[PDB]
Amino acid sequence: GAMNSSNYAELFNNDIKLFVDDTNVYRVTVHKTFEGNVATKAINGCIFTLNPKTGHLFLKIIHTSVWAGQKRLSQLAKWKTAEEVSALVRSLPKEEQPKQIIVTRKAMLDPLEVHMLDFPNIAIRPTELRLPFSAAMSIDKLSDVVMKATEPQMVLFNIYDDWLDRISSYTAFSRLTLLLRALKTNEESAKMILLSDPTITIKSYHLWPSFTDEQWITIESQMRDLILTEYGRKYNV
Amino acid sequence: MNTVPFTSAPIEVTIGIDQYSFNVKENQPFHGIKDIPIGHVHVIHFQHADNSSMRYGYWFDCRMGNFYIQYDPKDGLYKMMEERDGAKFENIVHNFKERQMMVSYPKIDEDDTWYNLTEFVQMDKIRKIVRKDENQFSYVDSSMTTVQENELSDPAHSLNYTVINFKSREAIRPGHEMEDFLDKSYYLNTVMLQGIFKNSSNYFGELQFAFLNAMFFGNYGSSLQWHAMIELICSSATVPKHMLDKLDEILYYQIKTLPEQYSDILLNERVWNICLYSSFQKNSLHNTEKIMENKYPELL
Ligand SMILES: CC[C@H](N)C(=O)N(C)Cc1ccccc1F
Ligand SMILES: CC[C@H](N)C(=O)N(C)Cc1ccccc1F
Ligand SMILES: CC[C@H](N)C(=O)N(C)Cc1ccccc1F
Repeated sequence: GAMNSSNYAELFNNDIKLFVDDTNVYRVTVHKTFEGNVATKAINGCIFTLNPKTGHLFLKIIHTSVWAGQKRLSQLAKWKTAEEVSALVRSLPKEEQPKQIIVTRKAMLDPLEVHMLDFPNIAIRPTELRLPFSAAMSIDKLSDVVMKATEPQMVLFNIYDDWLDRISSYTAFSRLTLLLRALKTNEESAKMILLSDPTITIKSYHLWPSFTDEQWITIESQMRDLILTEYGRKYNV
Repeated sequence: MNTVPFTSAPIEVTIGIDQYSFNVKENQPFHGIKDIPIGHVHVIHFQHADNSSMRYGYWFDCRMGNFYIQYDPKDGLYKMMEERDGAKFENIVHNFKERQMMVSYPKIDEDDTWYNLTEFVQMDKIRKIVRKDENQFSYVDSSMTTVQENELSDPAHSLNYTVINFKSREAIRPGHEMEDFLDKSYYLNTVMLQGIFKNSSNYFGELQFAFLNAMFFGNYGSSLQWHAMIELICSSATVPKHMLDKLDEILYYQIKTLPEQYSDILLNERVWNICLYSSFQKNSLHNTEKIMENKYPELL
């Protein structure tokens, strides 16, 4: 059934599973036309497919050409997502295929179920959690590869960098969701926090800065404060 | 005009014959029903006064044999049987009629209700849904489950309706996932009509039979089947024009005949709202939409 606070440790057991977030698949800018009507212009998007245990991210870049001449794009985007996730699963060796796929939005359930009919033993699950994966495009290196793409492309990132050498998957996922929640609530502040100290660099093969254990505690504290601050600025508390 | 005679009525029972029903008192001089119109299937059904649990009944066609009812005190029900001795049967019926012991099927001459509810229903197709090949008539009751219900437990007592499942490989062509899920025309016209049913008359026959089992026995799996067969048509963008016109007539008479006080359980809100207001065929069911809105505007 649905994935929620109660069955949260299941994410870090040894059954392979993937989260799929389709928020950033179909992305547009809305603008005025010369005649004063409104039109959209699509920009490149991406499917965010994440193994929460290992940090393995299969970032499938969705190039604007896939929308050319199509109608009802918000609906098509869900089916395109499901087609690409199905293709990914089929590309993986049997022992790497997931036992469960958790979609972050319930409207992905039927498209993904229909595309995965060939895999009756792979459970397709919703979640009650409000996960912040839409903020993936606030990670500079991810946004850069999406915007520069000239054709459909799959790119591989470990979203935990090397954290799993020092912390457990549970702790890594909690750090990731904190960083992403912060970037989602106030991107400018969050990014100021992460880069304020010019002596802490991001390795070429990494996404996040090379914080020591002690610096991660400070960073994490600054992100929590931001989220509460913004929560007070929003609600006046 | 044909006759379904009864050896007696030893237990108090409400007896239905098609859309009509009547009450028989315990050990009341009763020897059955006469003047049954030839040319249609018929259903004779029972609800005991002491145990409204289990409505049960028999589908039959008097052209296929001489049938009578006899109570079995061991199994505790009214059973249908065939009398092979034609002369013996005619004699019994003639004597019953001379004694005015048989009630009269109350058919009004202007009234086409039963024809309209059974237009496409054939006894031979009933006997393939209800498998008991040693009898020419078919038993159905409130509790019998469908093949599909059993997949999700006694197979000899099952309703073998055609399985319809919108999220199945039968329904969804590889490579046409979105197309076939949002527009079920392939599944309707190629898989079901051309492939399984062969023509729309057999499809409508099963649809009508499922509705009638839902209405008369409260058979939940039959209700599921009736709604699935409606939804498969309404969710197809491409349906033969003759089928849409006929479906509107079929559903009109079904909704017209439904007891008002049973609509809560026998009508699925989601399917009907989708079919009348959101589906491809939202504009193709004028008669059905008009009777639904004037009779059940709450459900919608
Ligand atoms: C240089 C590190 C390298 N990017 C890596 O970590 N691989 C490719 C593991 C991996 C495999 C599949 C998907 C995502 C993944 F991150
Ligand atoms: C409950 C009223 C029923 N619908 C009806 O119209 N009549 C004629 C009762 C009846 C029906 C069939 C045979 C004999 C009967 F006495
Ligand atoms: C059977 C329904 C009702 N309880 C009743 O007693 N009817 C109407 C009388 C009757 C008529 C014909 C034949 C037999 C009959 F008993």
